[PDB]
Amino acid sequence: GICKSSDCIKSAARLIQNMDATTEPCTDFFKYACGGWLKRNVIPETSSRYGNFDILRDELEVVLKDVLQEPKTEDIVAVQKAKALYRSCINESAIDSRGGEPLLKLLPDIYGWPVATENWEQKYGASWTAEKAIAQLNSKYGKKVLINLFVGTDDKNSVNHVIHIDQPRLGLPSRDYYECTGIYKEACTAYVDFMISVARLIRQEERLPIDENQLALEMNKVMELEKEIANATAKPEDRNDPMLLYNKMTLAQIQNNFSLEINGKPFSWLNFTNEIMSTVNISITNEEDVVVYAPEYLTKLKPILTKYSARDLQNLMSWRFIMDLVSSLSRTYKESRNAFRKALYGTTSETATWRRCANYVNGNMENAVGRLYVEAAFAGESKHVVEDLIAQIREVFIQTLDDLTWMDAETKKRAEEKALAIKERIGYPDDIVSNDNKLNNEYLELNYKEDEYFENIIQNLKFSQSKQLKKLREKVDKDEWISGAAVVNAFYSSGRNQIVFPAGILQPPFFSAQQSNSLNYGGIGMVIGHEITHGFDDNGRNFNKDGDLVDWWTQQSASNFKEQSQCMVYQYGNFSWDLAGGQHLNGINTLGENIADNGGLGQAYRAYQNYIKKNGEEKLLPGLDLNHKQLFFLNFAQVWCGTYRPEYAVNSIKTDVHSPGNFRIIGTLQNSAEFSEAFHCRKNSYMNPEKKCRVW
Ligand SMILES: CS(=O)(=O)N[C@@H](CCCCN)C(=O)NC[C@H](CC1(C(=O)N[C@@H](Cc2ccc(O)cc2)C(=O)O)CCCC1)C(=O)O
Ligand SMILES: *[C@@H]1O[C@H](CO)[C@@H](O)[C@H](O)[C@H]1NC(C)=O
Ligand SMILES: *[C@@H]1O[C@H](CO)[C@@H](O)[C@H](O)[C@H]1NC(C)=O
Ligand SMILES: *[C@@H]1O[C@H](CO)[C@@H](O)[C@H](O)[C@H]1NC(C)=O
Ligand SMILES: *[C@@H]1O[C@H](CO)[C@@H](O)[C@H](O)[C@H]1NC(C)=O
Ligand SMILES: [Zn+2]
Repeated sequence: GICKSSDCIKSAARLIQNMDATTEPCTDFFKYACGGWLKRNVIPETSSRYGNFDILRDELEVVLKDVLQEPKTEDIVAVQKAKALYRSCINESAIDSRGGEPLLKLLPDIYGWPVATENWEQKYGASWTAEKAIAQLNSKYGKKVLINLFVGTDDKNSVNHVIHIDQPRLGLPSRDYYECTGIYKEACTAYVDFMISVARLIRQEERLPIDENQLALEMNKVMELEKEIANATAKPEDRNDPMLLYNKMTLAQIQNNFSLEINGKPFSWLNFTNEIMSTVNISITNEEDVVVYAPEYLTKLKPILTKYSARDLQNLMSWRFIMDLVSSLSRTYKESRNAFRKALYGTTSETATWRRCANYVNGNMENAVGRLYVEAAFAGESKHVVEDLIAQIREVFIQTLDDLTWMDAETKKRAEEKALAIKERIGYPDDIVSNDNKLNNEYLELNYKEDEYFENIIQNLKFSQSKQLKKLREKVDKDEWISGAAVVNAFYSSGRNQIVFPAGILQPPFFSAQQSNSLNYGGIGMVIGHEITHGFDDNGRNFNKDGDLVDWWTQQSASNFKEQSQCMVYQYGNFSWDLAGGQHLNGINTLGENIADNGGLGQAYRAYQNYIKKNGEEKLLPGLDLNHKQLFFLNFAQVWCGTYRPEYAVNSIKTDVHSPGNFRIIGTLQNSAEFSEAFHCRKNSYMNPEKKCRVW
């Protein structure tokens, strides 16, 4: 009584080859489920982490290579542009023959780079202002420095767009790096070395005298400046509550309550915002409503920038943009980034060019490329089976509301309302395949030259930013997908109350219409519950059924939610990551994701129980001394088989809101009595602690 189909056999082979049965499931289920895989594999030199997700993504890149590399006589314009963009990206010979000349032509348009200019104060400083300088990088090239001003959705009115003002990203992975001691020292050194390397190459190409001490001087003041900005930014721990983060006020209020003296001139928030919004012929007045997400950061920023000069600021300003462009120039400029890349990611080589390019074209033309990917690699049968699964999971979540003892009736009724209102996106939007006109018009304003790769990417920055700035006065399009189809992930949008499962993730081990149900539920089923539970975690719970930031919790049910979720904070916060140097995981910044991982797996299991009840046991897999309840957990754990480079473990433990894959498995299964039941785990074994956390 065993399944012997071709599809059952591949499932079993993959499961057996990846697992390590000589480990005890109740001592360490990560090694039991993934020991086989870890011993067989080594992280590629071009990868910072490697595992099931990464392999499936590199596989997806191959499909994109196949469909992008050969032009076809039947291609529509939208497709012709993507292939032309791919071909310009992979030429490399054409790119190298241009040296840095594409960058030199661009620097005059961002008020130059003082370290690589001569008499910068007389050329630009005369007609230079913080308002104009920051605005030019924001509105034309989408680079947000010092002050990140962007157009987004209104958290308290998900139909409109509003102007947000938030603290900017930093050159290094996180503010923690700017200690520049111990584990962050090498990264800080490579970063400033990276500055000087680029500054030297530009001056060399401009035939300018090179004063090595003057280079070190200016570029180290840039680091002492970004150190200050970095220390002024808010922690992620202090940005977890969207209610407290949402501070709406007019531009007049901002001028009163958040002034800035920069290079003597008083900063004008009305001149800064109009310098940006004029890029699309839009006028702004002092009565404009603005949402400030980092007011604390703006106040600490006032006495930082009074100290520095227009030159000192612009040296950091342009460096943040040049930082990203050297990779798109000749190999002399590409190489200047090596020591910095290795410090942050551990990688000794750069990803294959065709792999980089396929990803770039997919990231900028995601509907045109999604069309090519689904036509070549996606079934269509799959779309309807997943709808069925999302229906089963959504109901298990509602069903489970009644069993929850820490919520009162009125909060449960409103929790059920939001759940029923969740909008689902499966596979791909049908009109990217059927409506050729709509797709061509998405890219009509774009025109790519094949020998001019650098000019193409600049076009895409301006197009990407111009289209976002134009959204200020228009309503949120509801039909829009939050992700392309050629993506191996899934997403939830609190502003839209929308879960999405692109075609890229609807393949094994996650899902297949031909693999055992125990695997589907433990795979895509757990992912579906995970995305659903995002609408109810420490952040998504603040949004109602329409994407509006509004309290719908009773004082008691809110207080209890915090109480229940504090267990998971301490659990994961007590995990030490050997790869990150024994550092502890940040249980606060990972809470939302561990809630989703724990609720999601719970919802999937109860959906597989409900299925067995209505349908019964399916046949077991060959070569596995495991029943289907144990197969459920095995496949769920094998979704996360992976490992990190030490350099990137240090990076991700600060910047990744997810737990590392190994601790997602252990933390989640430690809180699951059903796992311990399935694997008959002793009490207080490592995988079955008597104290177990639970929110959803
Ligand atoms: C506003 S937003 O929509 O953009 N919010 C993001 C927040 C995180 C961004 C990361 N892109 C979001 O929802 N992201 C999708 C992500 C999907 C899941 C996930 O874990 N995916 C991992 C995949 C991975 C990759 C490499 C590796 O070695 C190990 C694992 C990941 O991406 O790291 C898929 C299974 C459950 C969640 C989620 O739901 O959080
Ligand atoms: C790369 O660009 C050069 C210069 O424009 C051109 O001669 C060459 O044919 C291109 N390569 C390919 C494969 O088309
Ligand atoms: C970092 O910011 C805090 C808050 O303003 C301040 O008290 C502290 O002195 C700053 N640290 C440095 C090194 O400037
Ligand atoms: C902003 O001020 C500058 C003078 O510093 C001026 O040239 C520019 O036109 C102003 N921009 C707007 C949009 O008012
Ligand atoms: C570890 O767990 C204990 C017990 O709840 C808790 O007091 C402590 O804060 C946790 N450690 C971390 C780093 O979260
Ligand atoms: Zn998540």
